[PDB]
Amino acid sequence: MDAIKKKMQMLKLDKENALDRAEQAEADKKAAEDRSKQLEDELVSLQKKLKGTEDE
Amino acid sequence: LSDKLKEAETRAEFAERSVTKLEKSIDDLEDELYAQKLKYKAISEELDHALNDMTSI
Repeated sequence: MDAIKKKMQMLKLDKENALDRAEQAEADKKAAEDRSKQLEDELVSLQKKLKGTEDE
Repeated sequence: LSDKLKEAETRAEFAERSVTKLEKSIDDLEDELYAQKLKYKAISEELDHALNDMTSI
């Protein structure tokens, strides 16, 4: 009865914590992905600028 | 007839005592059941509240 109420509430809390960990992982993943896109863009920019400097 | 009337009055008084005792007994049983039934209804309403709490997830 009362124990069921509190146990379910603690479970609810465990589920929110699990979603919180998932959201933290997804935020760190989004940061890493933004870094990867910036690095790929700089990489292609560097490769063609290098090709142009080689042509010069 | 006097003897018969005295016997009749004694048995009538006995029956009156009996009805009085039964009236107290039924009043007590009714109160106990009212309390238990209120307990049951409270249990049911709290269970409904619990059910909506689990559905809220």
